[PDB]
Amino acid sequence: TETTSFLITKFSPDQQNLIFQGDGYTTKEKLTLTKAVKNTVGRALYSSPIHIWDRETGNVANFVTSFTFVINAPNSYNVADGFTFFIAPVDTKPQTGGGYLGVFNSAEYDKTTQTVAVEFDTFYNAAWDPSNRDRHIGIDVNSIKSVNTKSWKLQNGEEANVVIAFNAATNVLTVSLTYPN
Amino acid sequence: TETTSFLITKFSPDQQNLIFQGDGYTTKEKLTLTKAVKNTVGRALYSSPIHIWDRETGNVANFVTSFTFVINAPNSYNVADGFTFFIAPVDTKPQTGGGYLGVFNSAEYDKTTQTVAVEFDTFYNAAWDPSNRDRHIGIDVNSIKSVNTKSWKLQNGEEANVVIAFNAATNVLTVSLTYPN
Amino acid sequence: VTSYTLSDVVSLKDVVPEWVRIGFSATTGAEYAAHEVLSWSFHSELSG
Amino acid sequence: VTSYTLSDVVSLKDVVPEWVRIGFSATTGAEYAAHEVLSWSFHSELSG
Ligand SMILES: CO[C@H]1O[C@H](CO)[C@@H](O)[C@H](O)[C@H]1O
Ligand SMILES: CO[C@H]1O[C@H](CO)[C@@H](O)[C@H](O)[C@H]1O
Ligand SMILES: [Ca+2]
Ligand SMILES: [Ca+2]
Ligand SMILES: [Mn+2]
Ligand SMILES: [Mn+2]
Repeated sequence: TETTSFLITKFSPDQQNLIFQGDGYTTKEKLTLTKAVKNTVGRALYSSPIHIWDRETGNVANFVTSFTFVINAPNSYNVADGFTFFIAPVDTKPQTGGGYLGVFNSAEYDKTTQTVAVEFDTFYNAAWDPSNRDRHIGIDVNSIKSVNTKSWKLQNGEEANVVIAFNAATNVLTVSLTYPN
Repeated sequence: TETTSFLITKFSPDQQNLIFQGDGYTTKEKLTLTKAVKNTVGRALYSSPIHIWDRETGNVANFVTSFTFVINAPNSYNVADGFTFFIAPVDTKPQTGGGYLGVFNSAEYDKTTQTVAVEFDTFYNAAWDPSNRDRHIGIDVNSIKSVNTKSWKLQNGEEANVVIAFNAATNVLTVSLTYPN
Repeated sequence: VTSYTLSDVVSLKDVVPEWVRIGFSATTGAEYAAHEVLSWSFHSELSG
Repeated sequence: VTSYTLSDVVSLKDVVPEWVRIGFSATTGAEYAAHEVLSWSFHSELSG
């Protein structure tokens, strides 16, 4: 049996158990991935590698993560690109930026990427996003083009509470985002 | 609030959430610090830095750790040197070997070591160990000369259950060791 | 209180390595916004 | 069952840095022995 847990209700200016990439940093008790500037990327990863499945027994881990994030845009019409929670190889660097959200490099299935991500997409990219043009939550597997999505109405500046859980018995990944109002 | 937790009941051959130093490595579901060889050292650290205290608030963490260790000597009378659980700076590296247990460099108090350790000492070093020559459990603070010790009877090849706890309200560090019989 | 849920089947073992790192990412392009995280908890259990 | 207990007051705040790594260490000299760990759990909580 192997378990890994951690909880951070308020970030410190020197959060040494986190790895920062791009514009990522902590300040004012919060974790800032990007400020309101153009063409940029920021990432933050938990320091310790996680044992998600066992080669010997073929067992896969159950896991649950919960977090509160905020998106602050200059207005409600021009918002981009989004935010993700992701699972990737141990030594990973930022991938393509913009609509690729820093975790993928194409809309076609690339098995070498070895990345699963839950996206909170705020900008409609014609080449691959849902034709309805709505902002949306999506589950991504080795591709920026989600295997499934759900229209999501962004509440600018509001705290969104997220729970992402994985059930190893059924291989089901569940995502839920809740706004207090 | 910041918590860190983990549990490992079976060690894997490539335990990526651990950092190995000296001859430490994993084999047969266990973590081997050293083999029954002469003049050697082995250390293993949890990869993630732990936030033990905060200068801003002045708060100190409560913590508890449990582990089962085994000491297998060819002869129950020709044993050395010992084993420790320690807390040290993030960039900690192996120190002096032999009776210094790879964590300290002197019997004299050295503030720059910045290391607290609980030792399970199996060899009598006349220069600093209890004069009764008994093998012993000791609490070491920036020195190989224990601040307090307790006589302990080693049971060659037997599993020992250890619980080390620190109470931040009283600054009390408690150690308990138990053998199946 | 406004909630949104989404679920799907993902065979983790066929997609990611045995050992991984978890984290967050956010980007901007021609259009932008600030992306912040206020709290984070995680728990995983691998039996056997 | 054979149990041994030991305790003392240690002001961690004055000895170790705010951030630390924890672990095990073992050595041999003229005399020796294999040192092995079969299981390990840890939990820390810093109020804030
Ligand atoms: C107009 O397109 C550009 O800006 C958008 C929004 O920022 C990004 O999604 C995209 O990758 C980038 O090429
Ligand atoms: C004979 O002395 C040597 O062996 C003993 C026991 O292995 C160690 O304690 C000591 O540091 C080393 O110098
Ligand atoms: Ca998009
Ligand atoms: Ca000794
Ligand atoms: Mn999308
Ligand atoms: Mn001693």
